Amino acid sequence: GPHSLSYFYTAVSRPDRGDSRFFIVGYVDDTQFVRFDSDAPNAKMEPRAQWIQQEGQEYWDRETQISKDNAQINRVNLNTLRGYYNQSEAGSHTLQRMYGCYLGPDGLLLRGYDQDAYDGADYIALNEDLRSWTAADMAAQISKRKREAADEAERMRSYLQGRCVEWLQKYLEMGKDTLQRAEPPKTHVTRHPSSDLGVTLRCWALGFYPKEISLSWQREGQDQSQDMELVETRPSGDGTFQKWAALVVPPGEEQSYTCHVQHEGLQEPLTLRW
Amino acid sequence: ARPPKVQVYSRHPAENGKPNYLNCYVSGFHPPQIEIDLLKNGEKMNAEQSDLSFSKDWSFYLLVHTEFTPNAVDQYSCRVKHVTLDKPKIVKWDRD
Amino acid sequence: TMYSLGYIF
Repeated sequence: GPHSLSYFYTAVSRPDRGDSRFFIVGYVDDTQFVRFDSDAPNAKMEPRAQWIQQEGQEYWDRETQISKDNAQINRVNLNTLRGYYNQSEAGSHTLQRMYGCYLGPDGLLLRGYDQDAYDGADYIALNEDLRSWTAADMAAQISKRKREAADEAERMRSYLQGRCVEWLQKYLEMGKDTLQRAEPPKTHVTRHPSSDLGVTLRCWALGFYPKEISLSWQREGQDQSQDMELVETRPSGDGTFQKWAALVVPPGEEQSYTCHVQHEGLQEPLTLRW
Repeated sequence: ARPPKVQVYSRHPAENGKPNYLNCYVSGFHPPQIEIDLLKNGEKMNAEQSDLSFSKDWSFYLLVHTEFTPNAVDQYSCRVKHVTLDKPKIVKWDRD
Repeated sequence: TMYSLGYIF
């Protein structure tokens, strides 16, 4: 799939203290490369990838500044929205934003995006053409009118089309060894026989870099996905992922089943049996 | 309001007496306030927690992890407290 | 690098 640079903002109101807490994480594809946390003492934007550590104080001074400004503005956004919903000061609330650019095949923007959510409900999205907003309710209509009066949809469109893509291309270069190399899954089958219930065959894939993978089980030249248990792809915590698929088969039939693995880091689709 | 799904697993396949990493992957939850305990033999361990991030559906995920050396006696598990759960979710760890 | 311009609620 095409490369992506994405930023994820979370604000939480803290009414015990009458203040807020603010997080950002930056991603290129499935690699976190920066964070910020407004509760950190002398809070700054910190690298979370080796290949970004090299950036000078000039880079960190700008991101840290944006982060602090956003921590301040996002405090009052939470107050604003609480007013729009005529809500108590009792409760905690969350305001999320995400935005980013995909890198098209002719080195231009392919699909830029930008969206917000109050208490996990869609509030506003920038439209596909990036020249207009869609608002989910009466409160969101207030925010949308202000953004329209401020011509902010063209500011986002210029950013997504300009800086976002450009810095995606720079990051992809800086981290090409990790970011552009596909690690194929290390795979095996495990067998767990039971009292009197059938044998469980588990097909493991571990240490693959791009998150996207397909596991399936087949018997004699027919798919079996129908009754197979498939866990959600999970981080290994070293930047790779893992996944397994399991099914129960009659005692003695274990070699009648093959696991099929599809991942973009393999030369050919792969076939496993216990 | 959305409940977390919880997965508990090692980074590499477990060999006894071999240094490894114990993961508790907690996902799909809203709101973000959550308690995630890696327990050894019932007692909380000092487990490092990943930065708060979220998926395209707005749901939050976190990876809690810590070094560990598997063996035949230690029982490990992951405990999760969330407003969406009436009593804590515990998932036992088991080379699966 | 991040967006630095207005995002009004």
